[PDB]
Amino acid sequence: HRIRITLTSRNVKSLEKVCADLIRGAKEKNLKVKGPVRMPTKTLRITTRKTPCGEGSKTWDRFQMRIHKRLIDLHSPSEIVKQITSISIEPGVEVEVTIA
Amino acid sequence: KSYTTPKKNKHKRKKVKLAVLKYYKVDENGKISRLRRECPSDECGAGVFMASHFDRHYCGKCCLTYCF
Amino acid sequence: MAVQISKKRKFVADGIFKAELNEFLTRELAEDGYSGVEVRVTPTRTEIIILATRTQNVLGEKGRRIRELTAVVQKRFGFPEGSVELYAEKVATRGLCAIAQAESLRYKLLGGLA
Amino acid sequence: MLMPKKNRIAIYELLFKEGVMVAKKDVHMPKHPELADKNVPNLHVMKAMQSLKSRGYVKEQFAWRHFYWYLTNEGIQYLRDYLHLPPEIVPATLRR
Amino acid sequence: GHQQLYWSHPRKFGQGSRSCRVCSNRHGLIRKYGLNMCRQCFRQYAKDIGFIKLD
RNA sequence: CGGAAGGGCACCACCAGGAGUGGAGCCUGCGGCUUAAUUUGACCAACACGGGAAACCUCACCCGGCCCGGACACGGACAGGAUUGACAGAUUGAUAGCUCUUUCUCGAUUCCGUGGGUGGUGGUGCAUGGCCGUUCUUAGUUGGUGGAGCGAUUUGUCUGGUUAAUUCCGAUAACGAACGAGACUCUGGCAUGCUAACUAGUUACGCGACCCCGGUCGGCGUAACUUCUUAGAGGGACAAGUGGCGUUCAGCCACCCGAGAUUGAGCAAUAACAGGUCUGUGAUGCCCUUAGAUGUCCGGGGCUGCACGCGCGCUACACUGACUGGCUCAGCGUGUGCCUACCCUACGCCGGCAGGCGCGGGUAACCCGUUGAACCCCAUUCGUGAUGGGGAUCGGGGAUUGCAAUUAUUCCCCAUGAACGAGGAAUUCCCAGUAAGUGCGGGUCAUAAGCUUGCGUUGAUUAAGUCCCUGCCCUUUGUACACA
Ligand SMILES: [Mg+2]
Ligand SMILES: [Mg+2]
Ligand SMILES: [Mg+2]
Ligand SMILES: [Mg+2]
Ligand SMILES: [Mg+2]
Ligand SMILES: [Mg+2]
Ligand SMILES: [Mg+2]
Ligand SMILES: [Mg+2]
Ligand SMILES: [Mg+2]
Ligand SMILES: [Mg+2]
Ligand SMILES: [Mg+2]
Ligand SMILES: [Mg+2]
Ligand SMILES: [Mg+2]
Ligand SMILES: [Mg+2]
Ligand SMILES: [Mg+2]
Ligand SMILES: [Mg+2]
Ligand SMILES: [Mg+2]
Ligand SMILES: [Zn+2]
Ligand SMILES: [Zn+2]
Repeated sequence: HRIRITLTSRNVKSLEKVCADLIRGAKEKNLKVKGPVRMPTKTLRITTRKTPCGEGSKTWDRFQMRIHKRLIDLHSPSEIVKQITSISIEPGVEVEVTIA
Repeated sequence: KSYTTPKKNKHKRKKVKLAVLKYYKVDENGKISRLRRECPSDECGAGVFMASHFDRHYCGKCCLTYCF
Repeated sequence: MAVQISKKRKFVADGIFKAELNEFLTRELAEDGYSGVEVRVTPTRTEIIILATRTQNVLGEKGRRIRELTAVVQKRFGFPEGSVELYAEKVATRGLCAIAQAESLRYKLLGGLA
Repeated sequence: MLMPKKNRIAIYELLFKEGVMVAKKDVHMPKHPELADKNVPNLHVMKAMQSLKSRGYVKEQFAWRHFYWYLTNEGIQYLRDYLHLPPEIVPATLRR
Repeated sequence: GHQQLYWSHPRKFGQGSRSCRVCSNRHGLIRKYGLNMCRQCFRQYAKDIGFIKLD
């Protein structure tokens, strides 16, 4: 009954769209919510020599992947949150909802 | 290029004419025994034949060497 | 997942999935105006959308080649049967896709136009 | 290829049932991945369908590390009259 | 025998055990996060993976 | 292009300087020599570069031995058998039936010739694509129509002022535009106001341990809260305000207010080099090789070889120091993998140590981890002696990883104690949380940082300038230069 939702994406604006939509969905189906907690953004950083060969000035790309993850807690039954998570998700955001 | 030390030749398989004939023996009527010993192999009951080599028995499929 | 893959290599694993999917569809459907893909996932099935120009030919006779390369995608990526589905859609405003125009230029050069 | 004809007709059965077939560019697979039942190496599988494509009954693609083979209509002719199969049966790509 | 000889050498570690995910190439791999592809083809496909040059 | 002039600009330039490098040992790379081979690309913009820390693999080089992975077609020979595999025993390195001899199975898949493909880290980067580097980190570049000239061309794109800027004000045979600069994105710095938090906490409150009402606790639980932590939306700074300087335009200096009154990167035009890459590719033209293979594999060796030369670096030459105790502070990150077999580790025991053996946590704001990191701070001992500086070389032993360490992989223990007394000619990087000192993570990785990429931490001397040397941009001028 303390069912938790985690939202994880490479994108920030789509993720926060989905989280605010789920907050308003929980509000319209009339149940309390501990808010979207924001755990720190994981960076995946890659530095590679830009050159295919060996020569050149020794230059380096700095590639990054930002991953945002947020949490929503709901004291509610199961099919309510199952039908709210069956709708209104962007393709970039991964949703993982666990019961315990 | 050139290489003066001679090469290895390919092992040509020895062409033999109707070597299946030498496994059984023939009488004019129904008296047939087997020249080559049979196998207690698990894959083959009594189908394939062993060999009687230069002195001593061997089967090639199951690869079982029966010795003195 | 029981092997329980981590999120850091999960996002680069499905990124590299979308990369080889795009490059596979590029090497196959370059003759027929393959513009791109969009991969969007639900529970128990996953909608993957090829977005191209000549939808009649990416379907084929009766829809043979779409079923053909759904079988190809499932067999190659180890997807369960009927757990992913390929839909093919038309490019809106075909002229602006630099992929499709580079391929049209490539087939003009291969057909022999100056 | 000195191919077990058992395994070659098995690969033809895979190609016919799952109407097209993929494989890894890896001659040193210990065993082929698509089937868990039989015992056929991916080397045998690769050179078998290269023998298929050289006379033109299957068409090839190669992405990153995986061969892709698509069975043409002349190939479905050759495959059914080779497998001695009557024309009521069709591949799963043709089933709708 | 040749069945016990042909690929008899262990591929459990080193350069030749791993290989490039796109090239069958053994040099300049990046194993971090399990990309397992060479750096040239990585920086080819990097924007399609998601590694965007923020700075 | 000028060792011609006028303007400007840059610590890849200089001045004031700082740390040095060049001198020593060692590591690594390159040249040479040597060798069966000690493969090879590159000689500001090569040389700790090819992410190139190669025991096997990589491996391409060398010595040997296997295999076809020579499709497909044509034509042979063939089930009266085309032809795979084969333990003995010899030979061999190998139990490679590789070859010899004796022979058993396999059953149309295959062999034998001719075309033809295929593979190639084989050649050509001076046939190429892609990508990077460089010209070139400066402010440069181009059409349309109009003007000038026969024309190549020019004007626009400029006398002047101004700026980091072809940035603007402004002049005006040019007008209206495009790219570059800027704008932009990420980062940094500031919000006690917003959003909220058992994967972060604070404050209280109640139990618990201890000290002579109060104090300590990173001891246990809950009632408020989000300042600290996380990250979202907004804000916030604009030369805006003031005083001068300037056509009182563009704008410059200073000062109050202020978290900031120039934080750092990314992106980056036209045109070009015969700069690098065919050794990143299933991107590739052509050539060459194609069963005695330049294909692939296995065994071993080499990529490390030392009269020598050069380059990037680490350790040092000590008392501002070494050694031995003690005390007390980080931020990046990463972590059980498709194939893929190898993860990060608390904790309990054993061992001086490297390490060994068990039960546990963690696919991660949860567990390692409150990351108890070093220089640093404090207290000893040493005493200007190649010395308790320095730790090269080298002998003997003990572990770990591997399938295997010998040409010592890596680490541990004892012993050995060299040069090196602040480095000639020359030369590099740099101006604020910067230089330098210091240690920690990623890549490489089975083992693994003298490298590199990031990160904090202690943290300054000097400078707010110039065209002197090295160069860059604009204008004028000269040219017998145009592969300049
Ligand atoms: Mg300056
Ligand atoms: Mg100086
Ligand atoms: Mg020197
Ligand atoms: Mg020196
Ligand atoms: Mg080797
Ligand atoms: Mg080898
Ligand atoms: Mg090649
Ligand atoms: Mg060139
Ligand atoms: Mg060249
Ligand atoms: Mg020749
Ligand atoms: Mg080397
Ligand atoms: Mg010492
Ligand atoms: Mg090594
Ligand atoms: Mg001494
Ligand atoms: Mg200099
Ligand atoms: Mg290196
Ligand atoms: Mg003159
Ligand atoms: Zn038997
Ligand atoms: Zn690659």
